[PDB]
Amino acid sequence: DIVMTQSPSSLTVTAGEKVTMSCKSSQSLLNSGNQKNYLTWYQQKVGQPPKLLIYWASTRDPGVPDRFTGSGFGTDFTLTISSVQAEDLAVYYCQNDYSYPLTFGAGTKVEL
Amino acid sequence: EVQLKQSVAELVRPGASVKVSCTASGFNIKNIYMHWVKQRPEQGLDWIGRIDPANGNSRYAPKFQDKATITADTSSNTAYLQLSSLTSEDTAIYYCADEGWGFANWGQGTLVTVSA
Amino acid sequence: EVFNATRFASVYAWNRKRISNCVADYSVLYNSASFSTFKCYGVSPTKL
Amino acid sequence: HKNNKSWMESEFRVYSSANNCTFEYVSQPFLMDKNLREFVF
Ligand SMILES: *[C@@H]1O[C@H](CO)[C@@H](O)[C@H](O)[C@H]1NC(C)=O
Repeated sequence: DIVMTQSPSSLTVTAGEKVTMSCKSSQSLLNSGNQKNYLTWYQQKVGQPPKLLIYWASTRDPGVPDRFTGSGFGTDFTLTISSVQAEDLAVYYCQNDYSYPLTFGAGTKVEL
Repeated sequence: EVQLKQSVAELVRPGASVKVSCTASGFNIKNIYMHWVKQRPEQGLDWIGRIDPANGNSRYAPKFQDKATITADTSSNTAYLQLSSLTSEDTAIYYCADEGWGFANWGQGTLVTVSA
Repeated sequence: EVFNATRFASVYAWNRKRISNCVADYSVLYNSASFSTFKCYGVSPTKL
Repeated sequence: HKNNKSWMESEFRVYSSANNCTFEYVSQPFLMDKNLREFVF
């Protein structure tokens, strides 16, 4: 049971403009051996289920891979996007995986 | 590629039991201990629990403990999710998973609707 | 030794090796932190 | 071979083709070292 709080309010941004959203993760998610954090990002539109945007907190999944690189030691995570497009107009979920009891974040809405 | 085609959503009655079957293509369940997840509308998505084909020993979230029991079929490329004491809050979208680093492939979506 | 090879095969001339009659230990792969992309298709990495 | 002073096996002429190879096994020799040798297959 880890309380995951994302950005509460929607961030109205112009097309092709940087966005600054972050969800704070408690319990300092870290694993022995591999230093990659076990927090995976998600991209969910309205109509189809979410898909992995970033896993291991830094790994570009194939398909529309415009950055999404995140720099975090476990206490904080970042999913800044340099330019937002039609496929970027969605809700992003950050979910913990190191702890066996896992819950997803509230969600952040971004629109052009 | 690999797709998860879960059973189409069906109407249910309060106090009854519902079985939801998720089908997979391109592989077999034997190497996949698929997760189950429900998405509450206009609310943060939440995780239901985990199962295994062999030695399932299912573990669920503390909120769904002793309420959502899920079984895994060894063959037929299917796994069954069972629910009980369904209420209005239980009306949510359900998805499948491939227990990767994240839930790689999710179901198309099932609205377990409880009404009269 | 495939992972520790000094000079890997070319991308077009990728080396194909059939391995059997042994025990495959994936625990060392999980322990190693050098790997950046460990995407698995059609099989769970845990159940390897 | 003159250097080895023995009949050293130059090459594998047993088969013309080796397509669809599936299995291979190697172990200590048993046909070498007057003495009867018995085998059941
Ligand atoms: C060889 O590669 C493996 C990756 O599985 C790694 O764990 C190991 O440290 C490597 N060996 C050396 C000597 O670096």
